[PDB]
Amino acid sequence: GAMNSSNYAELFNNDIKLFVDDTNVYRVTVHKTFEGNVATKAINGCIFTLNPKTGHLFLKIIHTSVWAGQKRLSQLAKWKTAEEVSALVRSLPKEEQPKQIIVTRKAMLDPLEVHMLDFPNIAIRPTELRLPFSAAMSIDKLSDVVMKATEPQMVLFNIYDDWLDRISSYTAFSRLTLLLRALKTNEESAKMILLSDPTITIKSYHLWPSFTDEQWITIESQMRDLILTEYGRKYNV
Amino acid sequence: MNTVPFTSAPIEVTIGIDQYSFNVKENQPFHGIKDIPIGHVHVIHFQHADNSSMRYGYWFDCRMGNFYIQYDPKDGLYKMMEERDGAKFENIVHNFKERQMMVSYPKIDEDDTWYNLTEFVQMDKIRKIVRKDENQFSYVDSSMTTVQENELSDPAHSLNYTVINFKSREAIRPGHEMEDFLDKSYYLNTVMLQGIFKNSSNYFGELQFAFLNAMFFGNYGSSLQWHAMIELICSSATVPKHMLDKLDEILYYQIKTLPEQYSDILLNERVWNICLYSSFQKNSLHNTEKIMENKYPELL
Repeated sequence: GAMNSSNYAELFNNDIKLFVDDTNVYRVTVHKTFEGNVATKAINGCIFTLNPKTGHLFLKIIHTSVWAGQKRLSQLAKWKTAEEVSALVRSLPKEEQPKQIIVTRKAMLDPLEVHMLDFPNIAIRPTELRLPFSAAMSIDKLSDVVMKATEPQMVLFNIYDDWLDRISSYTAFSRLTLLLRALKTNEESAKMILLSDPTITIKSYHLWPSFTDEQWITIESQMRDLILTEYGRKYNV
Repeated sequence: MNTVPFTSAPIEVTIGIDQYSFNVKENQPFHGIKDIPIGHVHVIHFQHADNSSMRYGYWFDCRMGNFYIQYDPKDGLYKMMEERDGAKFENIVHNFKERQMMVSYPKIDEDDTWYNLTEFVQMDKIRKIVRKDENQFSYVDSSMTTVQENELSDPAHSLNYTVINFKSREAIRPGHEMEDFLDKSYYLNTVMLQGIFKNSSNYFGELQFAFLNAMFFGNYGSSLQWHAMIELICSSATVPKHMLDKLDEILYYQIKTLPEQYSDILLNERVWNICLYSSFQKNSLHNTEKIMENKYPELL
């Protein structure tokens, strides 16, 4: 059944699993027309498919051409997501195929179950966790490859950089979710915290800065403070 | 007009014959049911006064043989049996009629209720859903499970309704996943009507049989089957116009007949709300929508 606080360590066991987030698949700017009506313009999107144990991120870029001449795009976006995840699973060798796919939004369950009928042994699960994967487009290198795409494209990343050399998957996932939670709550503040000290750089093959163990503790402290402040403000507590 | 004699009534029981029912007392001189309309399938059903659990009964057609009921004190139930000796049977029935020990099938002349509930139901189709080929009649009860229920355990005593599953390879063509899931016309028209049922009459026949088993025996798997067959039609954008017109009539008489007090366990809120208000056919079932809105507005 559903993934929650109670069955959290299952994410870091040796059963292959993927999180799928569809929140950045269909993206629009809303604008006024000459006649003063409102219209949308689609912009490039992405499926965020993540192995939480390894950090492997399968970023399927969704080019605006896929929406051309289609109706009910928010509904189509769920089915396109399920079609692309299904095509990804079929592209992987049998020993690399996931035993579970966890969708971050319940509306993905039926589209994914129907696209994966060929894989009756792959469990399709919801989660009660409120995961901040919508903030993936606040990671500058991910945002850049999506916005420059001129055609459909799959790009592979490790969202943990080299952290797994020093920390466990559990700890790597906790750092990732804290960084994304910060970026989602106050993007400008979060990005100031990450880049303020120009001596710490982002390696060409990495997404995040090259912090020491000590500098990560300070960074992680600054992100928790950012999140609690914004909470007090949101709620006047 | 045909007769189903009873050897005796040793135990106190509520006897149903189609939509009618009679209380019989322990050792009441009751010898059966006469004036049964020829031309239709019938069901004769039982609920013991001492165990209101296990409704059970027998689907039959008097054109297919001479049937009687006899209590079996070992198995503790009223059993249907065939009498092969035509003369012994006419002789038994004539005696019981002369002594007026039989209830009369109480049809009102104006009243087409039973025809309207059984229009497409044929004994030969009932005998394929309820497999017991040595009898010409079919036993059903409250507890019998469906082939589909057994997949999710004794196959001899199962209801072999056609398996409908909206999230199955049968229902969904590779490469038309979204199309076939949101518009079930492919599944209804090609797989089910052309492929399995052969025509809409057999489809309606199973639907009507599933409803009647749900209503008369509170058979939960039959209720699931009735709703699945409704939802497959209402979830198809493309349905022959005669099928929609006939489905509206079928469902109208089913909703009309359903006991008011059983609406809560026999009607699935999600299916009815979807079929009348969201589905492709939301504007195609005028009679059914009007009777549902006036009789069960709570459900909606």
